[PDB]
Amino acid sequence: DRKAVIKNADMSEEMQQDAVDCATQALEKYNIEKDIAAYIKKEFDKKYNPTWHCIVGRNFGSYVTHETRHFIYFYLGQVAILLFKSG
Amino acid sequence: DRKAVIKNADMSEEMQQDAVDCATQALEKYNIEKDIAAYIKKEFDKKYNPTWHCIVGRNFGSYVTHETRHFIYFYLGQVAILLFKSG
Repeated sequence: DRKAVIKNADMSEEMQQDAVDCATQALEKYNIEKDIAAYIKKEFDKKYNPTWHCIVGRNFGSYVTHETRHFIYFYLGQVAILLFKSG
Repeated sequence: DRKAVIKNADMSEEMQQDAVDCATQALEKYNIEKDIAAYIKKEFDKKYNPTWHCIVGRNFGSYVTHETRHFIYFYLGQVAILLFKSG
């Protein structure tokens, strides 16, 4: 099982833990990046209200405008996950 | 120079061309993914109003909620670019 490394976050500690949990569940269920991303996005829309956006990959870079306290960029093993609400 | 392949788009033809042009300029200037993404995002905020978000990589997958007519996912060579406004 996979090592969580949080790279950048503007998010409550409890929500960061839910993000890691959600992504862990997603990787258990799915192997294709877009399917992993959709699972996480949908779960966060449910738990923490719409509207979330999720990117899953390895090496991608990003520049997004996020809502205060609704942003995380982290790795689970070698898989990078960006999850945020837009500002 | 790089071959443009548009994978998915919900965007005017003129705006798609500007996206390809912007990304071409970005790749001429910068080598690091997050810097490429920031250039494109900033140019689209200027030309087509805030608020855009941009991901640059190779193999990433995504699931985002986009504003009608403000979404493109395309490749320039092997570089994948996602550019959208949130719905």
